[PDB]
Amino acid sequence: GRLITANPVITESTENSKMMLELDPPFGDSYIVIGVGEKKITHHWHRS
Amino acid sequence: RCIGVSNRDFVEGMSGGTWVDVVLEHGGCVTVMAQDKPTVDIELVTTTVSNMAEVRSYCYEASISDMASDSRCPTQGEAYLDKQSDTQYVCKRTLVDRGWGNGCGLFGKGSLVTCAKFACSKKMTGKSIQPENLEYRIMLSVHGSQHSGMIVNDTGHETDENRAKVEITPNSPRAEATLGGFGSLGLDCEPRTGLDFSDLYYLTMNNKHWLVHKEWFHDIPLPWHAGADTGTPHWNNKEALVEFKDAHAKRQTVVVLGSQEGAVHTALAGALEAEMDGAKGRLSSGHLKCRLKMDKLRLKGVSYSLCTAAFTFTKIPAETLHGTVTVEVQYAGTDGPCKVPAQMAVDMQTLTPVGRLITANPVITESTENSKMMLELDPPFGDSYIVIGVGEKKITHHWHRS
Amino acid sequence: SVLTQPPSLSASPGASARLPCTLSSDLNVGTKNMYWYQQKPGSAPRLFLYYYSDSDKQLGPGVPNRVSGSKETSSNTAFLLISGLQPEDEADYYCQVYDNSARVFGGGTRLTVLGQPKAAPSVTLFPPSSEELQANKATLVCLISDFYPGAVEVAWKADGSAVNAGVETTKPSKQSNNKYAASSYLSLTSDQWKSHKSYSCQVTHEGSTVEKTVAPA
Amino acid sequence: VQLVESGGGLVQPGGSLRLSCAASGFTFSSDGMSWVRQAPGKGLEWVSYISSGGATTYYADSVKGRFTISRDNSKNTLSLQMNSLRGEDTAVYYCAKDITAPGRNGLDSWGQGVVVTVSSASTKGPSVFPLAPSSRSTSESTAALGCLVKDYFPEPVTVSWNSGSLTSGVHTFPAVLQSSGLYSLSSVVTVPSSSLGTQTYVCNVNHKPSNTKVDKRV
Repeated sequence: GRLITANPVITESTENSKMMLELDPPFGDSYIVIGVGEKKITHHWHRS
Repeated sequence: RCIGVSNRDFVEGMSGGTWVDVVLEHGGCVTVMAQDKPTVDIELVTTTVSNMAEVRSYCYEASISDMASDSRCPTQGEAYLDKQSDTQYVCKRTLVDRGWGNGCGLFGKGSLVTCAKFACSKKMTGKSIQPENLEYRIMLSVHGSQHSGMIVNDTGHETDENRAKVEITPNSPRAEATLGGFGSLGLDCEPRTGLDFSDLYYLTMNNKHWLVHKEWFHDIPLPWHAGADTGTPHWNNKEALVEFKDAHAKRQTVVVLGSQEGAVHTALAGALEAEMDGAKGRLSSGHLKCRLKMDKLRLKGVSYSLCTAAFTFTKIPAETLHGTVTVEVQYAGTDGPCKVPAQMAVDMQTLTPVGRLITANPVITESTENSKMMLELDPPFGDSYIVIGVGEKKITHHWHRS
Repeated sequence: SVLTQPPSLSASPGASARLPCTLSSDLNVGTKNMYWYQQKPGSAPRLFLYYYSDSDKQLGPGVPNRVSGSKETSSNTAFLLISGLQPEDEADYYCQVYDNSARVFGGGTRLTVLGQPKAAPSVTLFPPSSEELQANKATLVCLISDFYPGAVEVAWKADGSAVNAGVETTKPSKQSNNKYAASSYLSLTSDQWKSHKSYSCQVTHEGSTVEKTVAPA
Repeated sequence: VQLVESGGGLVQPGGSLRLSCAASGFTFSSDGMSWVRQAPGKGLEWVSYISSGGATTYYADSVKGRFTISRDNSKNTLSLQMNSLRGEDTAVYYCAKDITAPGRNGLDSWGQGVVVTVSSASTKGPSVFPLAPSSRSTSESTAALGCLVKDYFPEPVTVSWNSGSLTSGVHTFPAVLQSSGLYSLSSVVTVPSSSLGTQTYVCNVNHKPSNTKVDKRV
């Protein structure tokens, strides 16, 4: 797919800040993956 | 059994002790897993009452025939018809205005009686639920050897120790299922659930069936007769479905009200539903509290060694509603019967297990050669690999649950 | 949607009584119909007042002119008003609202037309006896008698940390001298009872708290 | 206008009850109706509403899928059939006119209500335990002792003290109803401290429904 929010970044250091980003998933079935390795964040998606 | 069921309820059995309490719902299964014990699926399939004595029948659509009237002048007494005291006839007396226009000598109130023969076209029957006369039907299925073609299979369950059938009744709350080489499973259930069957009737309308409270059924304003039939039942309050209107001095019109199907079907909205066939089939309701012991339940094939030949998927790992994964494999060996090496691991070397196996102690039964066998796993949240086999010609499949 | 009412209020006759009903931010008081229901002990609720504005209202059957209503938008609060109070007006009062098939009742205000010099509650706290501890259980009883309008709040404590388990308290109850009585029960085990050095029954009434303690020693 | 409810009583978790409301004194077929609950000692809670003609029905989420409301306008009867009863459904059930007007509504008139009790236990006797002071406040030598009556099923429990000898200073309190489904009760007497070593303190508990007569050495 493609990312609308190019270069997503957190700015506040400590500790539990919030951020937002927008994506453009491909047609059909998908998974939104943020994070790396262990304790990643995954969410299945099915657009139209 | 139990795999594709939506209301699936993976309740865990306390590892080591034989104490498990289970709520058994209609249309929902329960998968009980213990330690060093075969995981078994348990479903309450049928709840039957058997003892049905007819209590009272109501008529909801009727026919009328032989309408007749008799009229009297004032000061000449009461009107009379020969059928006014007939059990099958419905009548009504009234005082009409009579005089010279009506061919009468005096101006006064004349007596008018009119009757007609009542015939019932369609009838409903409320019958008795004898309390302490229930019958629950429970099905039990065992993992490991079985493949998913056994998910829907109710034939051969006595020779197969895979699937046992059990009946629980009031006055017989205890039971024990024979699982042969798997041992035996005991269960003591009957709740006496405060669901006061002693205060409900079984209402049959026309191929439609319901469970009905007694006080409401006694106060149904429709024609009725108590028992069954032996020729010409005597109906009471026949006025409920037949009405007289607009008497004019020698004649009163009388009509039937029409079908009361929609009236009672609307009145029964929200009641406990049921069916009937085979002359004894009955309700769809659950809430069966059970407490089952698996002391005499042994594992089958613990003395088997691991299978040496190669496996192959005949179905790709498929995720269920509850995150568990079903797997089917064929085995190209003669080693059988043997133990299937199944495991999950993020490791790949060497060879740390992470998650759980639902199909505890997986085995094959057929020896030669290309047997099928299907298995279910409970992987951990995150990533993991599905590993079937040992060494070369192994099977590896990556997984991501949630 | 939550309607919030004070548990109890109290006043004397001749007073202009004010019973509030705060609407949650879900709703806006200025756009709502307000229905107040009066319920006296031993009787069913009666429709007391319908209020939308001073120009759109209607008193219940047999409800005197002294009853009125109002709103304040800043606090999202509706009010029931009683000019020239009288003993007959002593009852429980519930606000109510409609919202898309939902009829939402407030907690209910127990109005006390003051009849008595506000009485001081008399408290006593008992420990578990011996015979029941040998039966492996330990139940502490806290008894409240002879107090002013029948509304107290009891909080149970143990070694400084408020407990919220095994607690059951009676509703207030009118007894002989027209005063109120209640009782709170704390149910624990024998080991639970010995685990803590000190327990306390903490009863508050009209913002002033009485607190009695008991020790296993 | 009269709204008379019936069809309730003592039920046990699970099962079903059917409440009925007979209406008179007004044109029943022209009004919406609703059921409202009031648990013992608690506030009001709306249950379900039915329109005048019956085409539209509404239910509180705490009862959805379990309760169903019905109407019979030819007989002037309102129905509420409750299935799969839980302990939360223990309350008094009121039948009320839920009117509809041009921009005005309300529960115009209420019935006297019918009691519905959901409970699991069958019938049970109590266990009596003493409540000694063990502290002496000595405010005019006034020491208070009593007895607690724990875990009995039927509410009738008669408590005496010293077989009717002790009447001055006696206070028997209203009972609790615990989540276990049983009742507990206490009774206390205030006594001069000069009698701790002379007068034998005895509490007399009688629980007639289960044939228990327990007199404890308070």
